[PDB]
Amino acid sequence: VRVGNVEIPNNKRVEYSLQYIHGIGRSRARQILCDLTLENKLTKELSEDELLQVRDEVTKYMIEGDLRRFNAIAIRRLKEIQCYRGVRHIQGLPCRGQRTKNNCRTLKRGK
Amino acid sequence: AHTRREDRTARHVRIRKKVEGTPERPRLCVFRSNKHLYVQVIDDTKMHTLAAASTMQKAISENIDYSAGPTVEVAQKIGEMIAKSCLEKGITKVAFDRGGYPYHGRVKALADAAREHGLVF
Amino acid sequence: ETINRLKTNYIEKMVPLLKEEFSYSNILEVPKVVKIVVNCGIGDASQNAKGLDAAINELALITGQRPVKTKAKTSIAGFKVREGMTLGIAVTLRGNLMYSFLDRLINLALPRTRDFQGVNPNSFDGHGNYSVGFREQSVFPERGMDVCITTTAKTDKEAYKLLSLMGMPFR
Amino acid sequence: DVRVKVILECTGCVRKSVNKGSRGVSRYITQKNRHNTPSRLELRKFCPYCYKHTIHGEIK
Amino acid sequence: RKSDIHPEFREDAKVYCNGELVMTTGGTQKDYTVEVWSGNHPFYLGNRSALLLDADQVEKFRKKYG
RNA sequence: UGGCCCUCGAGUGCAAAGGCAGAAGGGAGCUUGACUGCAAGACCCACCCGUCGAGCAGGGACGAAAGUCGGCCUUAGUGA
RNA sequence: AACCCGUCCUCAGUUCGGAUUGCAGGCUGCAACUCGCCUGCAUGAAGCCGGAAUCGCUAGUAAUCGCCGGUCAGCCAUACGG
Ligand SMILES: [Mg+2]
Ligand SMILES: [Mg+2]
Ligand SMILES: [Mg+2]
Ligand SMILES: [Mg+2]
Ligand SMILES: [Mg+2]
Ligand SMILES: [Mg+2]
Ligand SMILES: [Mg+2]
Ligand SMILES: [Zn+2]
Repeated sequence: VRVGNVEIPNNKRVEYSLQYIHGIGRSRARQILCDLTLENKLTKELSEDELLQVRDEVTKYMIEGDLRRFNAIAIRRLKEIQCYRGVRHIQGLPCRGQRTKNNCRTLKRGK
Repeated sequence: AHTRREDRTARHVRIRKKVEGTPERPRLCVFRSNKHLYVQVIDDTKMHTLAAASTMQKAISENIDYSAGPTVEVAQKIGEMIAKSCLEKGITKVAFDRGGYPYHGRVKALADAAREHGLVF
Repeated sequence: ETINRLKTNYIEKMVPLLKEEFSYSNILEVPKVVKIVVNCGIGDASQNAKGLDAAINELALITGQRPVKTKAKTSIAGFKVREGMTLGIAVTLRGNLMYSFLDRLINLALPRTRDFQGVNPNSFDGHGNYSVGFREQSVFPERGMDVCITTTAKTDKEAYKLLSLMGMPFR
Repeated sequence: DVRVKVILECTGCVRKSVNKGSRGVSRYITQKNRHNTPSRLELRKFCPYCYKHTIHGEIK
Repeated sequence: RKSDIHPEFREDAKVYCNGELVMTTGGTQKDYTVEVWSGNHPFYLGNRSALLLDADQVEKFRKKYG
């Protein structure tokens, strides 16, 4: 556990190493550095106070835990209520107007 | 599960089915409590105790003084007085019953001190 | 900051507190932790020695005490094993290690588990004893394990009251 | 013929002894498996001629 | 305890949190580093209910329009 | 792997019967008595075979010692 | 746009790859659930140049880069024609 209950590698840069966190994408990784206005150095070489200053600011977003829970309840909302989009999840099939005649190998494989 | 007192009694019976007190070689058994020692010399054929030596005897309670429990030095005194109490009765041979406890420790000092003079075992 | 927290916090604060909860007629009727048995079963331990000799050292650093190569009680072909071969990895924690281990449990390893929302309070067996299951051991700051806590409690209520005071976050 | 009867000879007895006590050599015979015991079989057993226990080893 | 067959376990091994000595425990390693110690984790400070319902969608309907 | 309850329902290399629970079952440490020279007295019984064995000397193992050991819990594993 | 200059990424399912899904929004339109196109975030599948087989191309061609248009309120166009 480097930060956020995940062991991040220590060789990569800072921008392209927070992205392994489940709640941090490519834009959020930049917004954090831009808010802290610090230079994108290595992961291991970073100071303690600066690295400490990251550990306090990252916790403001839906990083992990509630993020995966906020999604799973949302998909659970559609299943119990039996929307059209909810039944397709139960069927293991898409719900955004895709054609199902010759494609959708992702969900069919993920049965 | 089994407690210390229960396992102690089992270790004493497995010993007793081999050692047996007789007029020619009585049975010397020991009982150590959390605060006292105790010894008996028995002829099992007669079911009678010939001699004994306890921690509560006046001839030795005035001499020794322990706070928590009887030490190795105490056992050396019990083996000494019981020996002098045996030779006056006219018996030398004896079978050693270790009371279910291991031979190592204070039980060894009691046997050696008693074996140091007078007795044959 | 003190040396031993649980050992001192228990005798001074908890025993007057837990006695008032159930109103025991004697102080010796209070329950207390006897031991903590940490099991780790591997069926494929008979194949490799590196995975065996290494994992035995992994738990040792977590506990400060060597594990034990636990052997099979009987042979059976359903899982392709033989009698006398090692199947499980176990160890006994008593005295100060069980408290020092518990400090490393509630505060170091148990919080670092992914998606943590408290341990099941229904894991009691019905005689005061308690158990825990893990998938990983890297949560300890140094594969799974079955931690079996023993207690002298008759019912589970005083145990649940006992364990809850020493952290043990229950849902 | 996995199991076999093995012959044990005394290590210490000499041939054609000119002593007055007794002349000869001690020799026992026992069972011994080959695969379960590929090595030799030496044991300290009694020797009537040597008046003591001696290491009787396999003659072959 | 047998002599040569245990690690170098000790007592009062300190535990820093970015130089903050929250407390000390016994362990084999020299020191520790933690960020989920007691209070940083929400489940301890929280009610420990472990159950949320996503109360209502009417709030999404009414608050957004206003 | 932890605990609770019933207690001999397991196991004792193999067939069965009989026996064995702080055990004859299950482990650990040291060991070769799986000896030499005998043997009072018994069981069995057409004959020839077969079985148990106190105790004595010798030189030894284990045990602190008392004491135990002349192959295996017993009965088939053999040929004048 | 490919391209030139400069910083970083150094052979990794990766700063390759962008499927699938949730949330929050916009435009067209009487109407966007089945069944439109887009934005902002977060998720980050398979896939390491590909069997037996098989297609195109003989010069500004093949290969590769992007631009426009028609139908059209809007657009499932990665198409069609340039
Ligand atoms: Mg990410
Ligand atoms: Mg039976
Ligand atoms: Mg036995
Ligand atoms: Mg793959
Ligand atoms: Mg590659
Ligand atoms: Mg292809
Ligand atoms: Mg042509
Ligand atoms: Zn000889």
